Amino acid sequence: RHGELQYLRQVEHILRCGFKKEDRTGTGTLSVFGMQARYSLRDEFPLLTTKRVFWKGVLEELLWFIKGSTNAKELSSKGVRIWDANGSRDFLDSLGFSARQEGDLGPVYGFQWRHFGAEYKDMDSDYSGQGVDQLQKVIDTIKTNPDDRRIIMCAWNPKDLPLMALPPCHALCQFYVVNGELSCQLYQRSGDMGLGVPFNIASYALLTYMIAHITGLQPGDFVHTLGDAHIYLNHIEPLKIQLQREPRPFPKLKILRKVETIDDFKVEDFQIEGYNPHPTIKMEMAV
Amino acid sequence: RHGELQYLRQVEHILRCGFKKEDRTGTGTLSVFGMQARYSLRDEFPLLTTKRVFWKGVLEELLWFIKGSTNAKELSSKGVRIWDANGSRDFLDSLGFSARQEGDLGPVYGFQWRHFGAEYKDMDSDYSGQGVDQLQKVIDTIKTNPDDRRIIMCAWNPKDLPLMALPPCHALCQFYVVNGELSCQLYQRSGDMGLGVPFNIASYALLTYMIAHITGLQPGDFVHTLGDAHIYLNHIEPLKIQLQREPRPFPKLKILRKVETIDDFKVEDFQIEGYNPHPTIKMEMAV
Ligand SMILES: CN(C[C@H]1CNc2[nH]c(N)nc(=O)c2N1)c1ccc(C(=O)N[C@@H](CCC(=O)O)C(=O)O)cc1
Ligand SMILES: CN(C[C@H]1CNc2[nH]c(N)nc(=O)c2N1)c1ccc(C(=O)N[C@@H](CCC(=O)O)C(=O)O)cc1
Ligand SMILES: O=c1nc(NO)ccn1[C@H]1C[C@H](O)[C@@H](COP(=O)(O)O)O1
Ligand SMILES: O=c1nc(NO)ccn1[C@H]1C[C@H](O)[C@@H](COP(=O)(O)O)O1
Repeated sequence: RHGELQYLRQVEHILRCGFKKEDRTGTGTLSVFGMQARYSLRDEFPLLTTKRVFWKGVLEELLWFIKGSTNAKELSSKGVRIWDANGSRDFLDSLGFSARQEGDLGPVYGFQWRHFGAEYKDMDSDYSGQGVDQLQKVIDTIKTNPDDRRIIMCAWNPKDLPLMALPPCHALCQFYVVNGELSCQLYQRSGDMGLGVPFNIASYALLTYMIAHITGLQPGDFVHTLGDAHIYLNHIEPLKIQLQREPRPFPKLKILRKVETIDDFKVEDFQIEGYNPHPTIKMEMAV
Repeated sequence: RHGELQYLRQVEHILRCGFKKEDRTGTGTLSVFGMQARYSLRDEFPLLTTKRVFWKGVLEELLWFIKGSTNAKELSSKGVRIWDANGSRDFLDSLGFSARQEGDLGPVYGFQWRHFGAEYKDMDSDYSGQGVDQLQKVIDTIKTNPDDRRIIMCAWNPKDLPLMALPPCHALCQFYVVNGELSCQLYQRSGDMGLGVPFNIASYALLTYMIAHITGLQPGDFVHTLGDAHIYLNHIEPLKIQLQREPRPFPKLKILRKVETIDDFKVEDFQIEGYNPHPTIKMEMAV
């Protein structure tokens, strides 16, 4: 069965059985608490086909995470503005971060992934050798003890939450190895089904491909687990259109060079093959 | 429609479709990565009936968590020995904790729930006002902003892992409110289907009941999410006996007085009603 039907059944389930629920943005949602889907990574890549996904944004964002950046400007210069609103002067001031330079998202993914527990100052501070490099520790463990049931990268950092422009939606992920296959499970505390979720699925599918390549393993499964899975009210019509389209076979992901360390990946090393999505569907971002 | 069928279906799924997988204890397992079940908390309590669950241990352990204890002795004195091995002189030394008193589990659940980010010294240290009191913060947010999609309690603390006798199996949990009902999702990175999982299900169902009480809400769902869900090889025959038993209706949990703060709950304030499970099934703990 086509993996994308799981995403579609979830959207359908929220539309039929979800409850109306207010939210921080004042937009309102239809919401379900607790969902799980499994996307095979074996000779296919779960880039959704019922709408075109901004794949370039996914790849640049992840490389930006990996090099430890929490500066939206360093991502916007690549032509990816998905974090620009959250780092804007007006939104930062909206949370009391008046002394903060524009673009500074606070101690979010890049900082927690490479520097968990270090003392956060500025997005451009030097943090070399500070905190826990969870990304490299996950990589080292997969190589030396693939049976380990503790292979976790955690972005949720209660001590640092008050400094984040947006507390991470992807609280943590866990990796798992059996039969030479590398699987990943993401715990997403909050999922915008129309905008973020398709993006996030591709993001962690890519991360698994990158780490599988670095560790000499094959991609297995990506398990997507949701807390508050919601459809914003102004996404109902677009998503009702999207459910009527039929999915096309998932594209493939090719890695064009042999890479030795996670840090050496560059955009040019990746190529999506056979991606024939339905047209884009515009959906406004609740801020 | 009996909630326990979900647990029995998962055990069956691992027995049928799980993979052989080596593990830290050297026992070996049949393993599946990524599972989810939903246990209703509405006028029933998911204490499994196809074998007797050690309800006293569930209750004492949670009260021991809530008051912030990391002292296995303080639990063993109540006649609950589930953590004694992990605090034993020999197991501590097996991890290099030669200077530590017996019973000192390190910065595990109780400390992370009440003092996340504090500098751990010994089990007996005074930590009042140090670190983030995630437990009380969860309660405060549920009362003042029940729509919040960030109601999380996280025990996974990458900076403290090297000090823990056992890194937590319950990495984090999230709370959710809709329609006057309080729900909880547990992310459990590793699940011993035979021993811990039935216990753990009761534990977070109980935690949800306690918080629903102090927040003036009704219990909703407990969503149980597993990473490495496994059956130890020496639990297969015991579990195959359990799978042939048919569930009895779940008991009820009563809270016998109005309690105002999570810290004021006491063992005597709880009563399990109508619990007549099938006989106990002996299953050795892989250590
Ligand atoms: C992960 N992420 C970061 C967070 C930031 N805030 C936010 N707020 C809300 N309420 N829902 C969300 O999910 C997100 N996502 C994304 C943000 C925006 C997009 C996005 O804007 N996608 C467009 C394309 C944009 C473009 O092409 O430049 C689309 O596919 O329709 C994608 C991810
Ligand atoms: C959550 N938990 C803590 C962890 C500790 N280590 C561990 N190791 C393994 N490999 N599987 C597990 O799951 C657990 N569980 C429990 C630990 C032990 C038990 C237990 O076995 N108690 C006995 C004594 C009680 C009595 O006799 O009445 C019993 O249930 O019969 C139950 C939960
Ligand atoms: O779905 C999302 N994926 C993200 N990846 O980085 C980031 C955000 N979101 C969604 C989740 C919420 O709809 C919203 C975050 O708001 P919050 O749950 O109140 O924190 O954006
Ligand atoms: O299922 C469990 N529930 C627990 N609650 O506190 C604690 C432990 N376990 C199980 C999971 C593993 O079989 C084992 C822990 O070993 P580890 O996953 O290698 O850390 O005990």
